[PDB]
Amino acid sequence: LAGGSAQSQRAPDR
Amino acid sequence: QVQLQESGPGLVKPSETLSLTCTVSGYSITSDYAWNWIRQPPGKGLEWIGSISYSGITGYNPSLKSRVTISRDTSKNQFSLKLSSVTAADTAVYYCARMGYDGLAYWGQGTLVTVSSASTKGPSVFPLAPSGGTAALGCLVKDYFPEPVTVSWNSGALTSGVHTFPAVLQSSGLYSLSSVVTVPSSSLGTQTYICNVNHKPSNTKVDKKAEPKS
Amino acid sequence: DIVMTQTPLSLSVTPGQPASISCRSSQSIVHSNGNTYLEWYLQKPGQSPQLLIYKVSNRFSGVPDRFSGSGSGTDFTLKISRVEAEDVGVYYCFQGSHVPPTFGGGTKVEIKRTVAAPSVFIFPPSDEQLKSGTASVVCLLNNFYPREAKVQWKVDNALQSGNSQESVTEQDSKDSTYSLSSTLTLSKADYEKHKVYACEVTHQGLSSPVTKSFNRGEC
Repeated sequence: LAGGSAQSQRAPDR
Repeated sequence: QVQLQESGPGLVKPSETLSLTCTVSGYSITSDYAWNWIRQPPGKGLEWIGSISYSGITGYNPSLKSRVTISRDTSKNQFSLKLSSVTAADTAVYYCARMGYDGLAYWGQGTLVTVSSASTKGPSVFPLAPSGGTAALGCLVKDYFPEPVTVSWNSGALTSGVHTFPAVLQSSGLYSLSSVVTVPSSSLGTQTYICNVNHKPSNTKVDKKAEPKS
Repeated sequence: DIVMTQTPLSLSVTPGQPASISCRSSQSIVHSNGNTYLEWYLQKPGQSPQLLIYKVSNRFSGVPDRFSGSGSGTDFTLKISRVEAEDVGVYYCFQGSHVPPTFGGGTKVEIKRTVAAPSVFIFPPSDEQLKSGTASVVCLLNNFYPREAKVQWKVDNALQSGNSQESVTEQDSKDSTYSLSSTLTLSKADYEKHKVYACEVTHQGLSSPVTKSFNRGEC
């Protein structure tokens, strides 16, 4: 469940 | 400039553990982003192996999870891949890549790992000697294992008219490839044509002149 | 896992004309945060993949250009509005919405163009190679289109089977032609037994088959 694009960066995506 | 650079190509025996590193420059691995491994087996498409985040969190392809380990070595700004119990099915080009919300914007150059018990063997390099007008000449790079070999001409000075063909596996189980270039007959001439051949797996460099025979 | 199915498998397109590639996903690739992590890459011959589009329709360049991405849910399209020689390679869609991230099988894009007949060259084996008891004879077919080409080796009028191998370059990103290399391998003993070595080439270029040859020993 790690490894997705949504998890890739420190700040949340908008 | 963000740049990613995988370790070098070569052999791993079946049942052993494939081991690769990616060294990152122009950016710290712990600043942000996720640091991916992706492979492409010969003539097939791209498979995601897994990643490690800026914060050390790892994610794995469920199909590969029990054989895969990924880590970071922040002291060298590197991240690594180990893939255990390999077979021929794990022979592939392995890529490292940086992922963000906005894509895999940066990739390493790709490193071919061949899974075989066979021995490393370095190439021999033979000239291909040179309407109206334009002559052709080249080098034959023979009897090497595993891939890849790289070829340049006149130390990268000559790139126009160069064709470096895909290698073929000969009946011996060793590779053979040719590299050619078309040039003006008249230069044939005042001008030295030399092929630069590099085989990293065996640490071999050879330069051969492609001269017109007498 | 999410299967990404690309259609078609390959495309031939005349320079300046548009192309369209479809990517369908076996399940939605809308993520819980609302975003759709659908991306397109191009992998040019012998290179790493390069990102073209992210989040469905955002261009990597950041500016209006020939690549356009559209779609939603399970159905996506890449359009290339005016294909150029340089665009040739394999295109992949990719989803990073659900673990594991998965790519499509790829769509190979080639440039449709007019016939070009090959230039043919033959190369005898080097004296250096001969020292070692094997002889390679090489025939080069240069800069031709389409890819389909037939190369026959003849040694003293005998067609050779099962002792040659050939390789073809990828479509050149400039002129959109192919090149082809063929190697005949003999023992030195067999090479020295014979006289006339020829490669005979047939191609849509050529209302007559082109033969290049040499006689072992003339200099």
